Amino acid sequence: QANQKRITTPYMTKYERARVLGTRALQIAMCAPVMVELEGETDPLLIAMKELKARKIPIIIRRYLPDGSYEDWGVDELIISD
Amino acid sequence: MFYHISLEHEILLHPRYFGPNLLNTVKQKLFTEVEGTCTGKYGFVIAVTTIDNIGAGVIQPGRGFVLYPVKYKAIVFRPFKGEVVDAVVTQVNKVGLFTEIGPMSCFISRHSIPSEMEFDPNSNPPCYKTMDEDIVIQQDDEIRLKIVGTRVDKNDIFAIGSLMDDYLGLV
Amino acid sequence: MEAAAHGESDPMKGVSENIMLGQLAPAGTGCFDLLLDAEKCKYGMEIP
Amino acid sequence: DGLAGESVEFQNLATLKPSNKAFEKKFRFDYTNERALRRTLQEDLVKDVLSNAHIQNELEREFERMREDREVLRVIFPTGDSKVVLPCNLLRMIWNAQKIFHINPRLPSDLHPIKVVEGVKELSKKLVIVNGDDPLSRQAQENATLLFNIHLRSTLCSRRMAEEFRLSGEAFDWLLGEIESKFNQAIAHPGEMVGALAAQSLGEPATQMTLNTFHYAGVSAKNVTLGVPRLKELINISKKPKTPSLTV
Amino acid sequence: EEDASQLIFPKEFETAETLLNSEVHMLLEHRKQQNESAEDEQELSEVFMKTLNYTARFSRFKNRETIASVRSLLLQKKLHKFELACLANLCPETAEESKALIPSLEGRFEDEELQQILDDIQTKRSFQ
Amino acid sequence: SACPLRTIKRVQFGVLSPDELKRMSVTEGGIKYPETTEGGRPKLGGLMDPRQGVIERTGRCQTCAGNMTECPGHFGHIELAKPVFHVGFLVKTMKVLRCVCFFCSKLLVDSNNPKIKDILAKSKGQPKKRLTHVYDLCKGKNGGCGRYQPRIRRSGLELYAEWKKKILLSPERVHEIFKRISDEECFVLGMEPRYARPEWMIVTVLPVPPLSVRPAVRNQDDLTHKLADIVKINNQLRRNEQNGAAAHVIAEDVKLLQFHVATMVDNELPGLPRAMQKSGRPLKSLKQRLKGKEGRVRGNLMGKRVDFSARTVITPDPNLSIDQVGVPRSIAANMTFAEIVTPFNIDRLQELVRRGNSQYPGAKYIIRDNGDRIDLRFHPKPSDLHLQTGYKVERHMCDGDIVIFNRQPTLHKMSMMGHRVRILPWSTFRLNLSVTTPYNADFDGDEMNLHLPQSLETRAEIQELAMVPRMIVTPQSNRPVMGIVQDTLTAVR
Amino acid sequence: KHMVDDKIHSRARGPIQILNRQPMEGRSRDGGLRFGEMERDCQIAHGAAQFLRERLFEASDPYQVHVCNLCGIMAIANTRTHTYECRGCRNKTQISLVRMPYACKLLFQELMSMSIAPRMMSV
RNA sequence: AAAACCCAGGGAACCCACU
DNA sequence: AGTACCTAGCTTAAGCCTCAATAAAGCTT
DNA sequence: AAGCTTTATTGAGGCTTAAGCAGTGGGTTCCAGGTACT
Ligand SMILES: [Mg+2]
Ligand SMILES: [Zn+2]
Ligand SMILES: [Zn+2]
Ligand SMILES: [Zn+2]
Repeated sequence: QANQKRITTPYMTKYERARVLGTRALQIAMCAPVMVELEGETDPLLIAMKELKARKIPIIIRRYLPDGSYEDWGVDELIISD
Repeated sequence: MFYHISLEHEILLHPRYFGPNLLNTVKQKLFTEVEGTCTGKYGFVIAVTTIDNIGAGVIQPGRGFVLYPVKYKAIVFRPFKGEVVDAVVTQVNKVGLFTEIGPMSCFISRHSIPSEMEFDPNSNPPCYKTMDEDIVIQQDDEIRLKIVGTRVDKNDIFAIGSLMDDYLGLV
Repeated sequence: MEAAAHGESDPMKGVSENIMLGQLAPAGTGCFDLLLDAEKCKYGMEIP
Repeated sequence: DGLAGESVEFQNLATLKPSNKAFEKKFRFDYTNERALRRTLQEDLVKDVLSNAHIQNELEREFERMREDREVLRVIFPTGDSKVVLPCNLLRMIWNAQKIFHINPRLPSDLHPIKVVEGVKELSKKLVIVNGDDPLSRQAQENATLLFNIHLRSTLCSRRMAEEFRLSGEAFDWLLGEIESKFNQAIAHPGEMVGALAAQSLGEPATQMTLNTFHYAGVSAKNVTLGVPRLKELINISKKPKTPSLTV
Repeated sequence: EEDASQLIFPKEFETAETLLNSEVHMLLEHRKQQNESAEDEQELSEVFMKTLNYTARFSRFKNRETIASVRSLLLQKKLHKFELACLANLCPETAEESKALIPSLEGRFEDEELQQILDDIQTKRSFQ
Repeated sequence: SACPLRTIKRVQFGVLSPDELKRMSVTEGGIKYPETTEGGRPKLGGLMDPRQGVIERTGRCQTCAGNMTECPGHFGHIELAKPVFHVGFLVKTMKVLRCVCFFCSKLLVDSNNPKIKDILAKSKGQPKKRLTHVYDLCKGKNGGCGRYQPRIRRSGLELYAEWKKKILLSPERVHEIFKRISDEECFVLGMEPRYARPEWMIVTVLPVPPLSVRPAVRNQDDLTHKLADIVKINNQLRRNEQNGAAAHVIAEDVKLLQFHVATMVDNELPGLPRAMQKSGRPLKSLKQRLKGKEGRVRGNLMGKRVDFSARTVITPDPNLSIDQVGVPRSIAANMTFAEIVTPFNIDRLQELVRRGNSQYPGAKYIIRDNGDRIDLRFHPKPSDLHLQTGYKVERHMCDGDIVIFNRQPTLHKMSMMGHRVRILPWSTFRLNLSVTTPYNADFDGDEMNLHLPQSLETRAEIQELAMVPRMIVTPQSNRPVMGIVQDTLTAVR
Repeated sequence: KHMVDDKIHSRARGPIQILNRQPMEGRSRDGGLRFGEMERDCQIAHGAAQFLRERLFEASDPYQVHVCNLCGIMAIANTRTHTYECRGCRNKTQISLVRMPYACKLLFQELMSMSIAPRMMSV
């Protein structure tokens, strides 16, 4: 489905944000390049939250429609809940 | 036969090797991990022609790396049963005949070699020849062999040739 | 047994199938899948 | 309705349980009176309402919707009660807006009532439960927010806005943004385990509510049976209940 | 189970496409050239240059234009990809030799037409 | 390791084909010896078979190269002499026998019938409902062979046919008559022959589970004792029909063998004596191992023991936030979190490694890049204590760590919260006061359970979902559940 | 008599049961806590699927087994010689690896002991 | 004899406590 | 004699037992 | 032959039977005995 037929909710709901944070902090902890300029942090979860507030997570989320179809929303494209 | 087919393989990327250029890393990974490999179903993976499609990267739940399904044109070769193929002789033995087809070593045993084509270690090169000394198959010759069967062991295939049928031997 | 006697299958689209099989269930934080962006990885700098 | 159970509050439907004259007195926004308009609105806005008749027609039309809404609520709620749960606490946010912008409601207000009607209609379009444009989705969207829109119109009518609330133009703009933002936060999140949440939502109170609170007579003659056994008879469909009954 | 002498192939190699020794040689030479460039890349596998030398030694068509001429000449006759590739690679000179090396050519074409095809192959064979 | 990692999209349940069971079996000759071991070494073909699995630690499998941990176990088969129908499928067997013709082995229903085509039209994907419609349709017939409906009654366990003559019906008779039903004939009854065939329901070869199922500790399992009875009686039948052929000892030992194999699957036959051992305790059958609340599905698959968990009495503490829990040092000095070595924390983690275990803030396990663990409580040579980016360090939990904090019984979703770890000296769980109300824990000797998310990804999952500030308001009654405890409430009033 | 030092206990990958590769029971044998059925239900309600998987598989009894792709039965695998064959099928090439708890593997095993085939298909 | 005890290989039933 | 070898209530579907319309079978006028 | 009577007949009301019945720790006892043969 193209962007014309993009029917899921534009807001990043809490499960998606919770999993994105975990899977991004896991990557950062494993020496992944950091997308945002950190001001000095050791905890990778804080770095992932900083990226979330910066909307620069290099993850596209695949929302599976119950019929079998799926949409691909960008993290920067999703409106953050908080 | 030398084949040009499309093969699907999954490449695994750790976040440590994401980098600014990500797809080039995947291309290098594919160009390293399948090249020179051999499968029992598709034979020798000779070369990858062109990386056709890069699939969506599914991050494995819980574990860190991402997964890339990749379709790519690849040059391959797999030995068959019953075909005459050109070969280079690598060693002549009293028990058999060591021949080469690209990267594949082929063993042509003497019982599968006709009675006229006898072995002589008295020659300076140990070679196969007849009593008339017309057909002399020795080291580094260009011959044709009849592939009877192939055996795969330790992820590579070696075959057995024969010279029973007509027009088999030195070119 | 009755499923085995009738040759039944199981799509495992529920929750407890994945739980007993030990794989991730589609029950929130797992109802979806994540794809690594290609373009956004270019815009990020390497940390020292 | 598609609304999660965390971001809702008990609210009172003002459209329900007035008299017909009381409903008209409190919501019609009689524009014919001079002095009332002078006290509530600024003079530039007062002459704007009095001169134009198109604005008067629109103010009459929205009141027509309220009478239509008033009949709908009475059909929905045959019992004379209005304690209903809704996501956005409109009365509190209006009171929140009043303190933020330092209304001093003694002075006449300065927002055009046509902005209130237009702002509400635009806000109702922005609150979307069901996407799409086909009439099937339009009816679903209308039915999903039918109760909320009726409450939204009732609290944000032109009469109460100019008489008992008296917000400012910037305050009203902030109010619309706040209502829209809070309503979107109350949308049910795709992926919530509703089945598990609902099952625990019923089984948790089952521990506290007595096995035999009905040991006493309850109805003087009937033996109500309310308790764990009555809960049990509903959870499993029991063809032989302990005390079947009718209400003739 | 498989026998290409009567064209018995597995279901996997149904959409497969064949290649010449010279086509493989030129493709591998281009890949070796790009390996010479594009630094920070290690050498290719042993099978790579093994097959490269194998197909360079047995190369018969020294020109890519010769390759194109051979394909435009051979594709329009009713030949299977395996038979066509084997004929263009082994390069027989007599129709009896062509039929003996490839026993699946029995009756596919007239022996006079088959000999004419072999003569065309010998005409377009890049001699050394 | 060469096998690609995959996930189970679907699982299909079917009966094991006797021919399939024979070929998948590793005991090629079959279990023919009731003995367990021969002269102190496992007897091939006995109850304990080396091919079947690994016997003891520091050993290898003879089928695979398992190390008693990577060896999943390998099944064996028992080719018993006379075929036997086993319990459970007997009720389904009886229904199939009714539907099929006793003599002609026909569908008995004349599928060339718009009624059945209506049933087949209605039954697209439901096998059990398809078999029901037909069972009701089967009714009584005697239809083609004539007088071919013998009422099939089940006395005790053995089922006997009875016309209006009654004879106990042989299991091999059932196997012979199910051999004739065709493929589409089975599909009418709702069994796919590719997956479930009626002739397979009669167990003509009994699978013996590997050593991973029944353990040995010298000491045999209850299942082993029953399998001893199976092969002891099986050998008796095999030798009785080989030369004896008394036609009466067979008539009784087949029933005895039928009883033993039936009880091995299901112990508590309602009308049949429970099987017994020499100790006097009833043997636990496979069905009894699964049906109970302490069985496998509930007692092991649904709810199971978990590592990285602590349990001690809780004591109130008002000097810490609602999202903080005060865990003891000894619990924190025994509970570890797997932290990834990165250049940001490589110096801090190196400082923790040189401290080692028993130096509270330190660590006990260090994991290499290849999954090799090195202990730290035993003081290895400083040479392998170096750290580069990629290693794992299981360090003792420090302040700020996230834990899951729950009380049995967990009624609602606020009975299980995520808290931040604070280290306090004494040996109790100091938690805040307002957390009492959701937990319903009044410190009157109440002891609490604390779980630690080991992965980093799940740590963020709890922190974004299970933190107590994020569930102050309940979904069940859209109201807060934290509230103010009594002493603060009276004092603030 | 209910003092706290008799009741306090923690655990990290301690001793493991022999019948199934799950933790022991009771602090006397350095046992671990049981994440019972209601705990699983509560973690479903929380929607913390990854944490539930961690608790029930990674932190309790991680295990891996080789199954061939054609028939859903576990095969024989010599990880030393990298020989992966399914007896009965003898494919030796279309075989897959899955990560599933040891309790589930055991359960499937006595299910096979009941002549029931839990054929696992990864396709 | 890497005696890397890198630290259980027993189970079953019953009773008693605590929530 | 010491030891190795043999042998309390519940509920609900569910199968089973009995009983009244009804059309085929054969008389009946 | 249309109707009455009989006789299977067939679907529709009444009786037994499995099968389930909340969560974690601590102690105690018991698991062959009986014959047989040197
Ligand atoms: Mg208490
Ligand atoms: Zn093994
Ligand atoms: Zn019949
Ligand atoms: Zn297989």
